[PDB]
Amino acid sequence: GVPDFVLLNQITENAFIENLTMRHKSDNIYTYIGDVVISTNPFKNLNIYKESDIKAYNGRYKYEMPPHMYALANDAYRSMRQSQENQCVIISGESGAGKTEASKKIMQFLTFVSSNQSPNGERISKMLLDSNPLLEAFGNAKTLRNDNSSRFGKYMEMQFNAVGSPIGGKITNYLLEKSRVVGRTQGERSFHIFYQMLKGLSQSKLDELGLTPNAPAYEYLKKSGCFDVSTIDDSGEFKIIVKAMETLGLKESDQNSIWRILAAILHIGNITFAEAAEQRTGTTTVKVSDTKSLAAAASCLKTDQQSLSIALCYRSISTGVGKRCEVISVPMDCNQAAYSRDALAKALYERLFNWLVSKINTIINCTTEKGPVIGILDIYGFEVFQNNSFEQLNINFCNEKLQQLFIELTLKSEQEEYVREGIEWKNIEYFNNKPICELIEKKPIGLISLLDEACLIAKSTDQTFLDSICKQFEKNPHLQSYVVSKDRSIGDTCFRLKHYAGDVTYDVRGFLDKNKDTLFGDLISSMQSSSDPLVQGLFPPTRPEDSKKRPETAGSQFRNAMNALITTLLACSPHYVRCIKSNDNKQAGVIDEDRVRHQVRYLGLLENVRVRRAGFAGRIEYTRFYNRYKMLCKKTWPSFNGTAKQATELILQQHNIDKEEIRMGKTKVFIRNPTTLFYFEEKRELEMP
Repeated sequence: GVPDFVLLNQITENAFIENLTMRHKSDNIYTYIGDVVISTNPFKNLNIYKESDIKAYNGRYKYEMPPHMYALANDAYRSMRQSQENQCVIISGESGAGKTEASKKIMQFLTFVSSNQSPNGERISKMLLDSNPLLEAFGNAKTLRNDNSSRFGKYMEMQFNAVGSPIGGKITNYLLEKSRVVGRTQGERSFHIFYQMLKGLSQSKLDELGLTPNAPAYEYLKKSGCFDVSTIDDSGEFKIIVKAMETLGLKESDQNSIWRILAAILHIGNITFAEAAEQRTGTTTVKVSDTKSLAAAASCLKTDQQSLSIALCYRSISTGVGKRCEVISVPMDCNQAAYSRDALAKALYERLFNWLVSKINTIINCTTEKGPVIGILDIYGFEVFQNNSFEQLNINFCNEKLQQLFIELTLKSEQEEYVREGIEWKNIEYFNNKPICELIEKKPIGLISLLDEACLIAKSTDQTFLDSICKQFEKNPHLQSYVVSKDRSIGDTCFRLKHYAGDVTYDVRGFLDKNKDTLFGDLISSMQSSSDPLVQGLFPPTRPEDSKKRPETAGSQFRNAMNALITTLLACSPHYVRCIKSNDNKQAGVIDEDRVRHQVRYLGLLENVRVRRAGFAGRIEYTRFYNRYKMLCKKTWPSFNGTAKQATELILQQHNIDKEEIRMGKTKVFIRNPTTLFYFEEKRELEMP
């Protein structure tokens, strides 16, 4: 027979893939690895999602029913039930590849288990389940790796009601990709809202916003050079977004309100410059002859057109116990001018979206009870191109922290729990804990510590900055380039950064202005002092979960954002969920060998199969091995003491077997070579006829 996976006729790497393929090819999605979930997203309806199935995975164990509930939860999720404490789940995988449908499993599992009666429960649950595709039409954009690419960090939180159902949850994001608005690769496309909005709204609505049916005319859409996409037809897709607008609770009144922000931005975006070499010598200034663009920019803000340009493009400070008189002038280069221009254009919309989703919950979130919180992680995925750059580093950097997370959990915090119980365990080949990859970019003498430092040294452009890396490193382990590693594939200006997976080379175009992020309190304060129910509203009640002190470069602000992600994950009891994509054609039956094999490769899962386990040939569990050879051993009956370490010893000591002949960890039994299985079968034969 040999069902499932842990009974393969030939326990090898090749057979593992062939089986896993046959599994997914036969509607067997969920798969286990020691005690970790591995699922996929069909992106459509399969006949395995009903009340019967959900009710089935509750009050049982893993070795009783097919893969879905993974006992690790039933144990851990119950381990804290002794302490009535809260949990948190983390999900990783390709961008927009159901991290939307992976959470669905958690929710569908959460309900019923948490619950029922209340007519105002299952009904409002519908609008909540439709909240996923809701937010995937506004903030999401397109990527060459995925179409439904979410463009905002999200750490959801699940609370509960007195009846059982949930009450609500909060949302938190970080950084937000904000270099796509001005720069991107050919073929790709910027945010959806800018294009889907055009091919839809009545021409009458466009003219009111001072718009013309022609992207090239603007700047926001000209910085790229592309306008029409071959695959997308926003003219028809627009009706799908509008159906989501009114259905939830975003009336045209609220819509126009939101558009008044973009209406301004589109009036501010037109502000382009014709390299003004005004200064006889000093530094080329920035002149705006076509003032109606800069005028319309302030018309929406209803601020002094003149003073605005004199108080932003020009920096000013005096000081003396009071708070200065702003007027003195500092015209600067185009790059810094464009930098300041964008710097505001991004953060202005970032705060809004995060405050918008909170107001979306105004007609959803409850405020009756306060209790435990089950968190769900969801962040941008590890994207892969045949040509990387800076914007990739930030995304790839998260994975370096994500791998550190697991090693901190499935290799450190968990191993310490083994010995805390006092059960047989010995440190089996522990591959580098890679804290070097963390120290290489945190404490003094580190990448971002050497990078962000260069971001401020404006006189250190890109070529000089490069030299501050090759010398600082290319000696420390786990980092190569052209010089040391004589490989022509690496340019003299580029370098070779080794992740925990493969190899990646980066360019340098725009590094500084894109990375600096430095946002002083000159572009921020302007809007705050404006007169509009939204302009100041986008800047919500001061200090939301982030106060301390305000005036300081954003270079450190973003550093705090990532630190707020790690510290809160260390001291807790996370849960692991990792998904794999079937194919890039959304086909139900087609398996791309190379692509799938690569995913299993660069994620280092089969290595855990040899580490998390221990590493050898034929493998079997303890839990699953138990309910199979029960009537073949002595003192291994329900009268067991409970102590595994003492139970396993009782299993072998009564049949006279040497200690070192076997190896016992926490889970999974380990007997080297097949012949030894015959040695066991025979040892039992010549002790009692």
